[PDB]
Amino acid sequence: SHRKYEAPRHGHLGFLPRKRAASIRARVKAFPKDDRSKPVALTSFLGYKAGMTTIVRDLDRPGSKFHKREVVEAVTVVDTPPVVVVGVVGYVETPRGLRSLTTVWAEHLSDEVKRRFYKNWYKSKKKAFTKYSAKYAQDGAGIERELARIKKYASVVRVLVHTQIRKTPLAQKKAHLAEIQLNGGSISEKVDWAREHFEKTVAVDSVFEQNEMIDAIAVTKGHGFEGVTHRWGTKKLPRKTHRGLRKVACIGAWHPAHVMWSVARAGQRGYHSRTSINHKIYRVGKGDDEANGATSFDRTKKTITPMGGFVHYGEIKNDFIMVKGCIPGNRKRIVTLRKSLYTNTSRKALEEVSLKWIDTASKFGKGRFQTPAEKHAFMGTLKKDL
Amino acid sequence: ARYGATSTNPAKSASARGSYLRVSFKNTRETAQAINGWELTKAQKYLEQVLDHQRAIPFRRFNSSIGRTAQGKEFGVTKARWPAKSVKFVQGLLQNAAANAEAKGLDATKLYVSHIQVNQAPKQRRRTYRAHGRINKYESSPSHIELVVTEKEE
RNA sequence: UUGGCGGAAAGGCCUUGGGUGCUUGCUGGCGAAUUGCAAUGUCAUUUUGCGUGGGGAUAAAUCAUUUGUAUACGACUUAGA
RNA sequence: GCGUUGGAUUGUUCACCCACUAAUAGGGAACGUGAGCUGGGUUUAGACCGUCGUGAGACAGGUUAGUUUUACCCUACUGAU
RNA sequence: CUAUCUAGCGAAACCACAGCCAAGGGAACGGGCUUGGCAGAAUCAGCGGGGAAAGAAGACCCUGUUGAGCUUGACUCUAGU
RNA sequence: AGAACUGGUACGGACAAGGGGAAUCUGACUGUCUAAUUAAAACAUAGCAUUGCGAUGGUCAGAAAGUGAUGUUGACGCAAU
RNA sequence: GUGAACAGCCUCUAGUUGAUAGAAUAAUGUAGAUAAGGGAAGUCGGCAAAAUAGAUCCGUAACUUCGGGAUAAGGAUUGGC
RNA sequence: GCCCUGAAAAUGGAUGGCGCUCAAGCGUGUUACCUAUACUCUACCGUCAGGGUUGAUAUGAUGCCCUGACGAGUAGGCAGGCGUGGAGGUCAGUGACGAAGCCUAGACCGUAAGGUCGGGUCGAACGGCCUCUAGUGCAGAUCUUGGUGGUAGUAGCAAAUAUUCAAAUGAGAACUUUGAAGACUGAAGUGGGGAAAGGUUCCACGUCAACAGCAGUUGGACGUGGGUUAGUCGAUCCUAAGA
RNA sequence: AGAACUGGCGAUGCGGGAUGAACCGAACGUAGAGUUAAGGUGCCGGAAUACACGCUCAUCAGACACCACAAAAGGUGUUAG
RNA sequence: GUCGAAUUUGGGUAUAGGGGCGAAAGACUAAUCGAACCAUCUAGUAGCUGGUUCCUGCCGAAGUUUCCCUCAGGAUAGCAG
RNA sequence: AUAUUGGCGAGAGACCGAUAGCGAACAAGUACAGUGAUGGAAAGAUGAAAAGAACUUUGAAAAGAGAGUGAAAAAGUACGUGAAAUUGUUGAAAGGGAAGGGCAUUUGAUCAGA
Ligand SMILES: [K+]
Ligand SMILES: [Mg+2]
Ligand SMILES: [Mg+2]
Ligand SMILES: [Mg+2]
Ligand SMILES: [Mg+2]
Ligand SMILES: [Mg+2]
Ligand SMILES: [Mg+2]
Ligand SMILES: [Mg+2]
Ligand SMILES: [Mg+2]
Ligand SMILES: [Mg+2]
Ligand SMILES: [Mg+2]
Ligand SMILES: [Mg+2]
Ligand SMILES: [Mg+2]
Ligand SMILES: [Mg+2]
Ligand SMILES: [Mg+2]
Ligand SMILES: [Mg+2]
Ligand SMILES: [Mg+2]
Ligand SMILES: [Mg+2]
Ligand SMILES: [Mg+2]
Ligand SMILES: [Mg+2]
Ligand SMILES: [Mg+2]
Ligand SMILES: [Mg+2]
Ligand SMILES: [Mg+2]
Ligand SMILES: [Mg+2]
Ligand SMILES: [Mg+2]
Ligand SMILES: [Mg+2]
Ligand SMILES: [Mg+2]
Ligand SMILES: [Mg+2]
Ligand SMILES: [Mg+2]
Ligand SMILES: [Mg+2]
Ligand SMILES: [Mg+2]
Ligand SMILES: [Mg+2]
Ligand SMILES: [Mg+2]
Ligand SMILES: [Mg+2]
Ligand SMILES: [Mg+2]
Ligand SMILES: [Mg+2]
Ligand SMILES: [Mg+2]
Ligand SMILES: [Mg+2]
Ligand SMILES: [Mg+2]
Ligand SMILES: [Mg+2]
Ligand SMILES: [Mg+2]
Ligand SMILES: [Mg+2]
Ligand SMILES: [Mg+2]
Ligand SMILES: [Mg+2]
Ligand SMILES: [Mg+2]
Ligand SMILES: [Mg+2]
Ligand SMILES: [Mg+2]
Ligand SMILES: [Mg+2]
Ligand SMILES: [Mg+2]
Ligand SMILES: [Mg+2]
Ligand SMILES: [Mg+2]
Ligand SMILES: [Mg+2]
Ligand SMILES: [Mg+2]
Ligand SMILES: [Mg+2]
Ligand SMILES: [Mg+2]
Ligand SMILES: [Mg+2]
Ligand SMILES: [Mg+2]
Ligand SMILES: [Mg+2]
Ligand SMILES: [Mg+2]
Ligand SMILES: [Mg+2]
Ligand SMILES: [Mg+2]
Ligand SMILES: [Mg+2]
Ligand SMILES: [Mg+2]
Ligand SMILES: [Mg+2]
Ligand SMILES: [Mg+2]
Ligand SMILES: [Mg+2]
Ligand SMILES: [Mg+2]
Ligand SMILES: [Mg+2]
Ligand SMILES: [Mg+2]
Ligand SMILES: [Mg+2]
Ligand SMILES: [Mg+2]
Ligand SMILES: [Mg+2]
Ligand SMILES: [Mg+2]
Ligand SMILES: [Mg+2]
Ligand SMILES: [Mg+2]
Ligand SMILES: [Mg+2]
Ligand SMILES: [Mg+2]
Ligand SMILES: [Mg+2]
Ligand SMILES: [Mg+2]
Ligand SMILES: [Mg+2]
Ligand SMILES: [Mg+2]
Ligand SMILES: [Mg+2]
Ligand SMILES: [Mg+2]
Ligand SMILES: [Mg+2]
Repeated sequence: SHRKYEAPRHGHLGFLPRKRAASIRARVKAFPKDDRSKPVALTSFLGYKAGMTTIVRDLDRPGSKFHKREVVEAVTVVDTPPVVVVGVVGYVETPRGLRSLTTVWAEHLSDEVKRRFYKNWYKSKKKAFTKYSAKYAQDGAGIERELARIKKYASVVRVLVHTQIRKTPLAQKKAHLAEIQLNGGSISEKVDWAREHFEKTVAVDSVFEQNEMIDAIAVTKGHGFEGVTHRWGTKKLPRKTHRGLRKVACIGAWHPAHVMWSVARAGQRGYHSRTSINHKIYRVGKGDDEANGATSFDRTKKTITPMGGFVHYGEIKNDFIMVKGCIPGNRKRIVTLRKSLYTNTSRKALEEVSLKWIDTASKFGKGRFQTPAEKHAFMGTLKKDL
Repeated sequence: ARYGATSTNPAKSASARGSYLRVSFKNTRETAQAINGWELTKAQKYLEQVLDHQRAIPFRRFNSSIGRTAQGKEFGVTKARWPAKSVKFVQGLLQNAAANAEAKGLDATKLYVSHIQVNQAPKQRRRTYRAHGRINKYESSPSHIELVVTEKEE
């Protein structure tokens, strides 16, 4: 008989299976549609989630109860040092989909990216790309032949880039290598851009700008095996329930005489690939710019790094992307920031945000001070120093 | 005497056996199959490493619901264990067979485990007490173990 | 051997030049038998191994240790001459 | 496609009313669903009442109290090698 | 504290044969049969849909020319008086 | 028993240790029982009432007895409700 | 010793240090806890839990068989020196 | 007439499926073709029936032979046979130069029940035929007794706060002994004695195969010994309900 | 649910109706060859994508009895009267 | 819940199976109680459930009639050898 | 003259042959259960003879490997034979949600007859 009281199902069947992602770096499964009139540019970027903080800004939203008023907003900081271009892949269209025709690599690959090709780097003889780099012996005839093939074919061009983890506080030391689609016309010009940028760095400001809507693609934080109550949000069973209450009472009707795929079951929670869209960039800050965390309203000469450092991450010393709100993945995780797949004109996008103040109080507690100078000014002289 | 079926040269072989050994027949079968065909010194080193938990005995037949380990990868399995008691009994028999080979004057460096078989000895029966005044069996499954090491020839 | 084209799974298509063999286009000389009155009467190509020569290149992965962005165990993700 | 509720009384399905709501549609799945629960009711044994019966006892009448066992197998499902 | 993994130890229930579905027909709700869908070793932790799962020759109901406890001017007797 | 002083107004500092009120049904109360599903309103109870009996007796045992219980009793008693 | 106390808690004499262990810290459990705002809307039902609690002082209703109800209810205080 | 509307149900699904549109649909007609354990013909088996042949070298007239037809089968009936224990007779049967039994994807006979042979194993008996006889043939009976699996190295060995370091002993020590430390029972004890009950468990020496659901060098275990001393403590005596 | 007659199933395989106790065909010793029954001959699948005259286009077409359903009423759909 | 009296309890003693004992639940009477346990009568009876052991050959049913305290049975006729 | 599942002494069998035959072929009315009345098993076989394995070697040891005894150790007191279930090893083969079966042939292996 019927359910006797209607209620929406628990969870989204489109995010199935709730299994562990096959990689710690979530795949970009779609790049922006290519507009072959614009200049050649990366469609995405690689960064590392540093942490969260809060900003204050005046809201520019006519008709709102908070128009021209100050609002406090959570922001996520993504450490984004320049990525190194080390390769270029050509993709030909086939009746079976896109197929990589060939890949041309840079002549010199740094140990950062060479470590990606090894499970035991320290005891290896580090032979990776040693025979390939000889293809640049005298004139690079083989390299130019492969690039000519990419131009003659390969309706889609993607560059191979890798992060510079040595510039992050992470202990990993093994770089993240990814394909980023080159948008901007003239497949020939895409290949020329890739070849010229071989062994060269691309900074995050050449890809993203202030107020832009971007998408964050990352593997969520892992939580291991989870019961249905927190994995799917099902109702806790009553206290009187024998055999436990963090369960789904009826996992199926008599017929079909099978548990169905749509029934909440205990299993892995977290560590899933997610692609969350429409996160507005609030800052495109630069590592070389001391007073990274300053605004035109604050002027306090401070970097984005909170007092004591980003908890479990470290200090931001590179270029960084501050997006509004939160993004999937935990701190220290590699994230991919990609340009929006559509042209959003909604007055939520297209809003020009100007930060008034960025919180740099310690996130290791109820941080009361923005700067060590401010802590000294409030507390006066202490016994050890100050 | 009267071992299981063997196909080697008895003049180039040395045998050892232990009967009614109070050690798990299933664990000891897995242990014996782990070293079946191995060179003698290699097998002895491997059994010592198993004792040290550096390598494992792959459990291939008697392995339902045992548990998974990374040390089974070298044998292409996920289920492996470290049955120390079975390993110790097998080491005792390997040492006995090596001693018999040296008494026979065989080349100790050419010795490999040419045959090793474990079958079930008579069960030693104890009792266990169950709810509502019931009694069940609590038996051991002891092992007969036999092995012969032979000189590897061409 | 000259050059060109072919990426949809191209792995093929075309083309230059000389060399060599055959040519049933035509006309001769020699041979075939006994597989006994037929017997698929063995003619193809698939992989593997070995030996003889020539040519070429001179790593990793796993276990163990280690990390916690991971985790019931496996697995994952790190580090280590 | 999408949603179709919060409550008072009653074990209740049903009913009824209060109230919100865009709406408070109807149904099935062994009258879905007890090795999922619960056990208020029903539905053993204790007990009380009324009617009936000479009586033992009866009542699809009322009332009160009344043990809810097992998965480690196979498959299915969820995750994992 | 378990569960979990390991060393040692080591039972039981249960078991025709076994174990993927849909529909059909069929003892009128199939794991097997028919027609389709399909289908790739070996597995770990969970799980309670199904095995019309286990537990017990249904205790309800009916039948038996089967009882027993109990009752009464049933039939037939009897201690006692 | 009292007073001053004292403190991050804490102080039966852990331990230990009544929730309370307004009513209805029901049994007076304390007590008792279905050991292993029912502790109750069931049973008992004091109180009330009825009944039999003066011993050659009432009530009740025993197969029977020169046999027994009440009875080491006697109606303010014993026996049966 | 604390304390009203053969309570609980700690200790002396005496006795024991015996319950298979090691490693991890998933789900679900068992046992023990906490929780913003609301406060029984949950449920058959406040089941479970919470709240109360010692002592001193004050104050204590209906009703009543005059004995009680009664720790009714409801307030205050408590250390150390 | 065909088609359409009328024409709504619950897992996804059924002209059997695919699929089919001058059909691979519907109505109708004509041929060819496919194939049942049916029909025709032939062989072989058996059954039944009708016959021939005691005239010889003729031992199988229950024999041999000729001819025709027939063959489904539960419950059930009958017939002819196969196999087992034992019995009378016989083969002057087999056998320690290997009986019986058992094993044997080795061989042969029989439609079959079964029979025969080879090879291995083994060690003391056994068989063919004519008859006699029965406690004579198993897949079942929630059969009986015994044995053995899968489950499964699985469930689990989680109450009683708790262990740790070192040395000694030993083949071997989480568990034995000593020392050290940390804890607990906290006198209504995890202390010291007794009654019932047990019966040697007490104690020493030796000692670990089994038992102590891990272990064990330890033990209430195993082996061997030692040990319980009364005029006064009990019984014994008294009587109680009662016998 | 109950009768009549016959034929069947039970007691029965075989070919066909996909599947099915009963329908159609046909009943059965072991084989060979031929021919057929019922039913079929696009492919599954043995066998004409045979021949012939028409009809039908369905945004739920139809597709062989038993049999696994559809009606009244309607339509310048289209066909023939 | 109760915890100083209808209190708890040891030992001795009495009551024994249609009997005891029962502050009464058909409770208890050695895990046994709406009649204990043990042995025998007893291989109790069963119109009821289950099973019923080699091969082949030939024939081959009935579920209908009448009667029955008969309706899950039998006798009788029929069908069969 | 008749009876005689008890006692004592005898002779027998178309009887049973260790799950049979008495419950008991054996330290069987035993061990063991029950308060008790009572209930009540399991359990025979080395070999002619212990000739029951001296001695060596590995092991802490049990034991193993040799040696030896014996007709045989394919008889080692866990003892005649030594089935099946179930199991180890070896060898052969097959294996997309069971397996097994029938007809037919291919392939591999194996084999009789002439
Ligand atoms: K009764
Ligand atoms: Mg609904
Ligand atoms: Mg959430
Ligand atoms: Mg419960
Ligand atoms: Mg913080
Ligand atoms: Mg498993
Ligand atoms: Mg487990
Ligand atoms: Mg137990
Ligand atoms: Mg018990
Ligand atoms: Mg239901
Ligand atoms: Mg259920
Ligand atoms: Mg249930
Ligand atoms: Mg229910
Ligand atoms: Mg109830
Ligand atoms: Mg009742
Ligand atoms: Mg009356
Ligand atoms: Mg199905
Ligand atoms: Mg159906
Ligand atoms: Mg089934
Ligand atoms: Mg199929
Ligand atoms: Mg599979
Ligand atoms: Mg479960
Ligand atoms: Mg189920
Ligand atoms: Mg029944
Ligand atoms: Mg019954
Ligand atoms: Mg009758
Ligand atoms: Mg009667
Ligand atoms: Mg009362
Ligand atoms: Mg009770
Ligand atoms: Mg109770
Ligand atoms: Mg009363
Ligand atoms: Mg005091
Ligand atoms: Mg709260
Ligand atoms: Mg609060
Ligand atoms: Mg409140
Ligand atoms: Mg409510
Ligand atoms: Mg409610
Ligand atoms: Mg209510
Ligand atoms: Mg409560
Ligand atoms: Mg008060
Ligand atoms: Mg009051
Ligand atoms: Mg229609
Ligand atoms: Mg067709
Ligand atoms: Mg036609
Ligand atoms: Mg004749
Ligand atoms: Mg016949
Ligand atoms: Mg006999
Ligand atoms: Mg023989
Ligand atoms: Mg065989
Ligand atoms: Mg002999
Ligand atoms: Mg018999
Ligand atoms: Mg049998
Ligand atoms: Mg049978
Ligand atoms: Mg059975
Ligand atoms: Mg049995
Ligand atoms: Mg376990
Ligand atoms: Mg437990
Ligand atoms: Mg404990
Ligand atoms: Mg100590
Ligand atoms: Mg304590
Ligand atoms: Mg203490
Ligand atoms: Mg002692
Ligand atoms: Mg032990
Ligand atoms: Mg031990
Ligand atoms: Mg020792
Ligand atoms: Mg002793
Ligand atoms: Mg005295
Ligand atoms: Mg019948
Ligand atoms: Mg028929
Ligand atoms: Mg059909
Ligand atoms: Mg024929
Ligand atoms: Mg065809
Ligand atoms: Mg019409
Ligand atoms: Mg009653
Ligand atoms: Mg009988
Ligand atoms: Mg016939
Ligand atoms: Mg019947
Ligand atoms: Mg006997
Ligand atoms: Mg025997
Ligand atoms: Mg008894
Ligand atoms: Mg024997
Ligand atoms: Mg012999
Ligand atoms: Mg033997
Ligand atoms: Mg076998």
